[PDB]
Formats: sequence, structure tokens, C-alpha cells
Amino acid sequence: MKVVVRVRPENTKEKAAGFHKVVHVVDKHILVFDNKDLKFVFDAVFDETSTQSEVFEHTTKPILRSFLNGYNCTVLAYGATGAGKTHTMLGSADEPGVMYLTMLHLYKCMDEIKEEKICSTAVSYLEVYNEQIRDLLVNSGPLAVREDTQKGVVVHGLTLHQPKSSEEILHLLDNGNKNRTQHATSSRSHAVFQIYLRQQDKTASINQNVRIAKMSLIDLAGSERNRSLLALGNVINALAIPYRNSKLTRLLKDSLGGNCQTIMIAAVSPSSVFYDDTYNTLKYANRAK
Ligand SMILES: Nc1ncnc2c1ncn2[C@@H]1O[C@H](COP(=O)(O)OP(=O)(O)O)[C@@H](O)[C@H]1O
Ligand SMILES: [Mg+2]
Repeated sequence: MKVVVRVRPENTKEKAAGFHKVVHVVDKHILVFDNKDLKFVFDAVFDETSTQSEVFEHTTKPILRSFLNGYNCTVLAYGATGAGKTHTMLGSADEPGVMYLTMLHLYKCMDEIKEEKICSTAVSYLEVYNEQIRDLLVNSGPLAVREDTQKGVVVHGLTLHQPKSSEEILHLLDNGNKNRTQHATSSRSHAVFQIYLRQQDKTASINQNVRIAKMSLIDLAGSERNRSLLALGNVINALAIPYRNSKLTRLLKDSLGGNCQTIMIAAVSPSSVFYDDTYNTLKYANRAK
């Protein structure tokens, strides 16, 4: 598991009331929390000026190399409410986040390799709220987690989609985000965007049985002081396995387990009003390595 940290910039109000900053980014790998004057080291640290592109380049852009080699991949956006999880994963109208950037790059990579491999993909978007799985793109009752013969986790009843263009990708993700359980969006909504890749050699037959590769991009529930969130942590400690303890971890039974390429983007607010939130998130992220 790769672990990176994203420090968001303070908002207009926070700056006016200019309280002391609780996080100081030294360089690409090192930050300082706070006294306690704690030095943390991470695979990557993105400061207040980081663009979506920089985050993408150091997160899913490399992991896509693994995805196109048939490895399941997982990206977990973790941290307290207001820290940046959604801006990072979904983004805004001006700055599309990691889900969109990932999808465009995937489409570009599939086009580039068409002389070596035959590809097709689909995506789904679901929520876990209160141990209930809801399809975010079609109004349906809660769904259950099953397993195929090859120990692929399936969500029976989840709809699959094929947005071809930039705008369809944006529209799908926006619709999905608006159907998350409301509070603004509930702080306890986990949102799980998944991409399914079928890939085969040029010379294989068109119905060769091929394992579907899965990338999960996950905007987690807020960690501010929820069986799913804590179960996630039980699994993460463990690894460094209680997958069954929760709906979320059951979901990821095939997507965290050794083999998979996984990354955590710990989002943190730098303001001293979020001292405790940030301290806990930083300790959690430090645990995940
Ligand atoms: N790095 C960023 N750059 C600019 N604004 C950000 C950034 N990260 C978060 N924000 C802003 O702070 C806010 C809270 O971010 P959000 O992603 O919704 O938090 P979370 O999903 O972790 O609860 C939003 O208004 C968002 O636009
Ligand atoms: Mg959010």
C-alpha cells in the first residue's frame, strides 16, 4: 500500500481569522504536524498548491499500468469531513478530480495499445451507508454481495455503464454524487466508483474466458469522531483478515488483499481548528505503511 497525504488550502473565512497552521509541508515526502513537532514521511505529500493533475500523476496514473496488466487496483480517499476527499475524487466544475482523470487516461491507454490487445470496459457507482449498498445511478433497493467461481466479488443487481465521452463521464459522476444519502451529503456516505476492464491478446478468440480486472476508487465516510469505516481499519492493520465484519470490507475482499495495488490518499485540513482530526488522520496513514 502506497500512502500519500493531501493538505488542502485554507478557505476565505479560515484565512481572515488567521489561526496558526497545524501542518507544515517541508518537501515532496516530509511534513511536520504541529508543541509536538512531529515529522511524518510519506510516499508523496501534496501541498496547498497541488493541482488535480499532480495528484493524478502520483496516484492512479502509475497504478493504471498495473490495471492494464490485469491487476485489481484500489484507491481510498480517507479523512475527516471538510479535509478534501470529494474535491480530490470527484473535483469541481473547474477542476475535475481523480475519477474523471483516471477514466480519460484509461481511454487514451486502451486506444494506444490496440495492436496488442482487445479491450472493453464498464463502470458502476454505488454507496455504502449504514451497512446498506445502494446503486448510485438507478433507484433500487439495497444490494447484496456475492462471489463468482474465481472469487470475484459481485454486487448482485448493480447497474453497469459505458460513458464514452468526457461529458458522459462527468455527467455520470455528478449524478452519482447527488444520489449519495443527504445530511449537503451525509458524512457517513462511502462512495465506491468501480471500473471493469476486459482485456485479451490480439489472437485469442472473442469469447476466451478472461478474468475481469477491477479498479475501485473510493470516497470514504468521514473519519471525524460506521461499522464499515472501522472494519476498513481492522483490515488495514491486519494486513500490515476480517473482510466479513462489514459491507464495505466484504466489497473489497478481492481489492485490498495482497496482489492488488492499493493507495491511500489521506486528506487533511491544515487549520488549528482541526487539530485532532488531522492528528488522527496522519497517525492512521502512518499505520497503513
Ligand atoms: N485542495 C483543494 N483546493 C481547493 N479547495 C479545496 C481543496 N480540497 C478541498 N477544498 C474545498 O474545501 C471543501 C471541503 O472539501 P470536500 O472535498 O468536500 O471535503 P470532504 O469530502 O473530505 O468532506 C470544499 O468546499 C472544497 O471545495
Ligand atoms: Mg465529501
